[PDB]
Amino acid sequence: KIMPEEEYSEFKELILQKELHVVYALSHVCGQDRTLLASILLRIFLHEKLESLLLCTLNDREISMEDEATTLFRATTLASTLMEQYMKATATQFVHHALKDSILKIMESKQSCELSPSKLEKNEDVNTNLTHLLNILSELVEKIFMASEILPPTLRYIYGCLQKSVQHKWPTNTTMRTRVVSGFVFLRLICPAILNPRMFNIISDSPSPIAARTLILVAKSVQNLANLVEFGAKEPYMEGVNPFIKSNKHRMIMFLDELGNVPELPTDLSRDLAALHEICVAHSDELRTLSNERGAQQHVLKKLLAITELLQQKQNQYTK
Amino acid sequence: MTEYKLVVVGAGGVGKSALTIQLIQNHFVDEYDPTIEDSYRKQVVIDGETCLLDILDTAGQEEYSAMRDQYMRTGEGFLCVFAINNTKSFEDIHQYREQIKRVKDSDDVPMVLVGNKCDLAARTVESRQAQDLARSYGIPYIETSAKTRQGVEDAFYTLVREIRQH
Ligand SMILES: Nc1nc2c(ncn2[C@@H]2O[C@H](COP(=O)(O)OP(=O)(O)O)[C@@H](O)[C@H]2O)c(=O)[nH]1
Ligand SMILES: [Mg+2]
Repeated sequence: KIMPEEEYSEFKELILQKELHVVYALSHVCGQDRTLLASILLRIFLHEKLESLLLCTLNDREISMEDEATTLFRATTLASTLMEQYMKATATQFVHHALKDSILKIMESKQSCELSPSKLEKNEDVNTNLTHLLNILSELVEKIFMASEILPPTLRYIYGCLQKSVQHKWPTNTTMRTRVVSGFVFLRLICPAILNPRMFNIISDSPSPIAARTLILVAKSVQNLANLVEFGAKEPYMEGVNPFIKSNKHRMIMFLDELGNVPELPTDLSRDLAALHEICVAHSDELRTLSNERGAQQHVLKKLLAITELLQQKQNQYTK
Repeated sequence: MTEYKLVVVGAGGVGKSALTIQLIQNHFVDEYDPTIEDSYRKQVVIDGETCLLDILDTAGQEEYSAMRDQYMRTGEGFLCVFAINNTKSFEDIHQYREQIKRVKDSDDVPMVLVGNKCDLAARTVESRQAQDLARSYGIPYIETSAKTRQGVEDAFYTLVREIRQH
């Protein structure tokens, strides 16, 4: 069906424009095509060795738009999706190295870590639960911090790009250098991978009830440490983990600053380009209205519509 | 004294935790503390009937969407939160409504649509169109601020009614 790869050259060139005007707009219209789009862009960009450009820039514009800082990347966007996909594609081995040992431990344990007095059973000894939890954590966090350098260079560079973006935006706010990184590597990678191990195929067994609940307590502990938050003013009953938090904060900061410090950047695509065009055609109308607005993209979005129309024509002539 | 198993759902950053903490602890704090899964209990009188609230505050980041099937099967009421300054948060309400209606396999399912952050000048979402979504779901719509204590007792307390009168 689809046209030879040559047919899309002008198209590809526009997509790959540094300003990413096309991609920005597509980030607006996709809606429920969001995964599919993300999926295609990444394949294209990776094929061009320009993933960094894609993700740094697109993450950069989302920081630009934010204004409010404790909401950044907290919702779903195309940017969040790209990152999720790029991280599955390139950071699975990192997740296995850092997490597998302790996840396996937790599965095959049979002792409870339950702290909430309401969930405790008859005769169940909260003192032991806490000791079991703190130990699991101690080990896990060791393995995490010691995979600081196993994370591939390009992802780290992208985390670097994140640090420089919130720098420019919030130069005086001295928290965001690490938080912006925490949100991807913990909230959107490690903590899920602990919660749901099947995520990165660590184990494919449904946890026992307790293992299920342990992974949750653990991830809560790790996300709190990741955020630098001591328990007590939220859930009451997690006070007993604050020593773990208090003794690991400095290491969590180091880990989150270091992780981004890399400022040196380290087949036929007609299938992918065809499909991206298909999405442009589909959101053809929403694309017009975005090129009715001024600013420096308008130029480019109008060239887009041209090519979108033009390509659809060429495909009809191909049609039988 | 029965006890209702409320579940607070919606997109990341919409104020699900701020709502729960305004309810449970009766103060506010702007901060960065994304949730994985927190649980709270609070005994309260509504209508003159003293009951106990069992509130599950959730993570609304995509990579936690496997968690929901669980929290939905066991939950009795669903507080579906969006941010009145964020239209994306608003469209994400559809995901939730439609899974809740499979796992429970009912179009009637106690639920309240919440328009939080109403204290802010930058509405991208008009009561009207929220009013309507809610009216079309056959559920109440309640605007809130966790910042100001506004609409909060209202929002939890309505969802309790939804379960009783269900
Ligand atoms: N202005 C305002 N900010 C709020 C309100 N509720 C929450 N926030 C802020 O929005 C962010 C997200 O709150 P949070 O409860 O953690 O979001 P969650 O992911 O839905 O739990 C924080 O910066 C909160 O202070 C509200 O009613 N008004
Ligand atoms: Mg929360």
